[PDB]
Amino acid sequence: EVMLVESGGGVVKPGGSLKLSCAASGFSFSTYAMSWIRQTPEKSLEWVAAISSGGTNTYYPGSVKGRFTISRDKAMNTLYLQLSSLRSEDTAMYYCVRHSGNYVDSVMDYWGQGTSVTVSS
Amino acid sequence: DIVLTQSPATLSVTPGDNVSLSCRASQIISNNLHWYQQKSHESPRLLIKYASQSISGIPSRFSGSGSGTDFTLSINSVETEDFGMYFCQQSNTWPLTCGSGTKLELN
Amino acid sequence: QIVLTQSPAIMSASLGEEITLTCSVSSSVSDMHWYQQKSGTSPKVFIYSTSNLASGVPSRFSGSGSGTFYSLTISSVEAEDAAYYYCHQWSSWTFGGGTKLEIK
Amino acid sequence: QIQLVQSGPELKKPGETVKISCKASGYTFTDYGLNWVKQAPGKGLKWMGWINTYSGEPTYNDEFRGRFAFSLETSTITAYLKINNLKNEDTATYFCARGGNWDWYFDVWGAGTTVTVSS
Amino acid sequence: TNLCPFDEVFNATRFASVYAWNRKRISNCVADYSVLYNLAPFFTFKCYGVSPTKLNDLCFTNVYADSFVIRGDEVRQIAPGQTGNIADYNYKLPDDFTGCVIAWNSNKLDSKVSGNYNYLYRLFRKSNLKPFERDISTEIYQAGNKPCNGVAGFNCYFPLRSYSFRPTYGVGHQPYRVVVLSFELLHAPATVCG
Amino acid sequence: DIVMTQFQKFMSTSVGDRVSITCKASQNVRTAVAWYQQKPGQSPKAMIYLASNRHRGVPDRFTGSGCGTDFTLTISNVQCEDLADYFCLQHRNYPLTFGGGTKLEIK
Amino acid sequence: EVKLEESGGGLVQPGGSMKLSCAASGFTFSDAWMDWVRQSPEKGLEWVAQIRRKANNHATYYAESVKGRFTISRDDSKSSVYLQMNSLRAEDTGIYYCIRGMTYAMDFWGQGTSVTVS
Ligand SMILES: *[C@@H]1O[C@H](CO)[C@@H](O[C@@H]2O[C@H](CO)[C@@H](O[C@@H]3O[C@H](CO)[C@@H](O)[C@H](O)[C@@H]3O)[C@H](O)[C@H]2NC(C)=O)[C@H](O)[C@H]1NC(C)=O
Repeated sequence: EVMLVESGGGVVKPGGSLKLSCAASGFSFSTYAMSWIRQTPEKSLEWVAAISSGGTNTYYPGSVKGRFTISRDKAMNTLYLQLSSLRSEDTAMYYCVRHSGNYVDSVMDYWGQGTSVTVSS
Repeated sequence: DIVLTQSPATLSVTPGDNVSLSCRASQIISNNLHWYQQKSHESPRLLIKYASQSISGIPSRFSGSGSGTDFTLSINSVETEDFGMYFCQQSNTWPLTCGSGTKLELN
Repeated sequence: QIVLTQSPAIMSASLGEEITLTCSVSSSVSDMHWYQQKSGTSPKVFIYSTSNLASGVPSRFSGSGSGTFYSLTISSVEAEDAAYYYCHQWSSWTFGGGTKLEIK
Repeated sequence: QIQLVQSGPELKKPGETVKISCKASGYTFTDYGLNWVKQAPGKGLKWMGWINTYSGEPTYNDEFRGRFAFSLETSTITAYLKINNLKNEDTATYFCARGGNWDWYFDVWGAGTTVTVSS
Repeated sequence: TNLCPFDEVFNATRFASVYAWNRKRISNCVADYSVLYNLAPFFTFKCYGVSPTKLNDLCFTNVYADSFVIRGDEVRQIAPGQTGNIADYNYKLPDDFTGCVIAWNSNKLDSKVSGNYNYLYRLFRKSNLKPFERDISTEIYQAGNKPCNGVAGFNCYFPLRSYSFRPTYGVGHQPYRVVVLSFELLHAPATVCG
Repeated sequence: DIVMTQFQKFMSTSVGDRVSITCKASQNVRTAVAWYQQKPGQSPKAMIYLASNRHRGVPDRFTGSGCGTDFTLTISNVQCEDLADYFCLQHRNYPLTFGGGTKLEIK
Repeated sequence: EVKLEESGGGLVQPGGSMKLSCAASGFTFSDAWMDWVRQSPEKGLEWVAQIRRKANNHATYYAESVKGRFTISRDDSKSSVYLQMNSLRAEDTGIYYCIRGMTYAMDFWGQGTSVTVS
């Protein structure tokens, strides 16, 4: 079995920083690329971050680069994405998503329940 | 890396001459060498890009020659204002590295 | 720059209709995946490399095509397929707008 | 008017961290790189490595692999060379030069930061 | 003990475009494949004809090594059998190939924020490519009864469209450098062995 | 001048069949043949340019080939909305003309 | 995205004149072989005229059935293509489409104008 439950998101005023986390359970972690996919309330997915298998390559789109630093831990079998310098365009549900190969080339197989980050007040 | 032997490192020349430099490489660097000068405690300036072509701002008398691996910087009619040390910095493979300095004084 | 459009966003099917979900690409890409999002849950995978099927789905979805057109064809839809169907290829940074498959 | 101003001289102790600014002025910042080159007194130049100004990812030399870090912020146009654990034999002069992403000739330079460490 | 120059072809600055792919002939080696194996970020490291782990004690006679720059999606087409835009008109492998196909992700190195239009690819040819054959024929397709003397327009089309490579495109349209090693065994005493 | 003969103004097929829309020319045109469809009540589109390749944004059921003096277009697994008029066009010499038309209807 | 606009659905007595415009958007106007065709139910589809690229001196070609009676002129400043026709008869009746380019890629078409004669 493969499951992913995520934790760490909430509400933050504009200009704040947060640290979303992703708990993995059931597969070998060190041979599969993982990436985050967000869903704005207009219900339209997009990429926000993408890491490779060995943790050396990181990719972010041109809208959010330099303020989202994805990471990937080995010793405790977890995964981190930490946010910084939020505008009011990043209010979305954020899924932790596992690919199928050692790169981001493969298809997105197993997803998590996701965390709800809505910038407010 | 690409070690760039600059010999000779100094020149004891007089004004009003035609002087030749040398930046001989080790691996083949097909016209991807640039040349620099640096005076007494300043920042270096650009002289010629891609080993033969000149840039505005410097005088037009500066001329870059040589291709393949052998590169000589020939400047004629040398006057007073060109005291300093002259560099060559390649660009072909990695990491980029510069020569050990060729200094130019005046008799 | 890759922009992936789906045509249209809401599609009508009855229990015994055959239906086609289109996903056109601006430039030429090799493959094109698909995902299904029922509301309240997370999306899962259906079709990878335009022709295979995911583990656990029935044999009523099959896609084909190449170049700048990819189409998902349902032969006989039933009551389980009322959700959003996102198309996405590796080379976009974004997804399709996603078609909804509302039942007639 | 296209120049690259820097910080002033520094005077540190062996073990302190040091920070050198390199502010750009006049040209579009995301159209080039910022190659960082160290000139010791009495030696030639050494290309320590560059930084893409749009992304933010460094690429160091194999000589200066650890013990250095090219950070970057684009709110105020500035690159940094952030040494941790300064040593004795790197008493030098640190430039910053704008070499392109397709050319690699350092044409527009800066005046020069000097970090002489002592006791 | 002359280690043969993989360094002249791996960590180089300006790889040529795919329509004119440079072909370095490596020979008289003591080739050390332990220097390129220790790398995480290789997108593909597929080999054919030889298992990639034990490349040391397999003596060849010539080791050709090519290089170009393509999109991230079209690294699929550098493979024996697949056809499309790159393996039909730019760089075709035969289906008895005995080498390895190595890629990268060079978006930091080969793409400025504006249009980097220095890489070209071929759009058509009158016939498909013979395996390992390069054409630098930059002559306009005439395609009509009128001769149009080398200026394009209606009914006269240019055969090289340009890559763009902006870093806001995608992980599949930012440029991926590709080096193709090719091993061969033509009937001569051994030359390349580590 | 260069005229095109479209000798089947009505081709009759249903869903899942294979259709072959035809277009006969006057003399030998090399590859300079275009292929247009026209949904009823709108402006036409480009199905095939230069008689070999297909356009960016049309499916892979619309495919066609041929060289010489005769040309045709093949539709595989025709769906419920590929129901339109079809025209071929030559552009060898500057007297240009289309075909005549071809109307499909499902039985 | 690229869209084309056209105007002048008109009725003229036989022996008049008619000039119509084509404003474009979304693409580089200075390099495009913007052409013109005609739809009529008696004729199928005919080809009318052409004005070619900027680099080829705005090379002009017409159909031989309307030689002299017509003219074309583009202008890259206002992103427009004008086609003027004079002294028409009942032959030139029908919808005139407005083309971005024929017989290559970027083959976007307009929507036609209901041009008729009395
Ligand atoms: C192309 O150039 C890069 C430099 O930008 C080369 O990468 C570096 O190569 C050196 C020599 O192979 C590596 O140094 C070695 O490191 C090991 C520990 O990893 C050490 O035990 C050795 O004594 C030696 O110092 C260095 O690690 C490596 N750096 C990186 C970031 O890869 C690269 O090797 C060149 N390409 C080829 C094919 O040689």
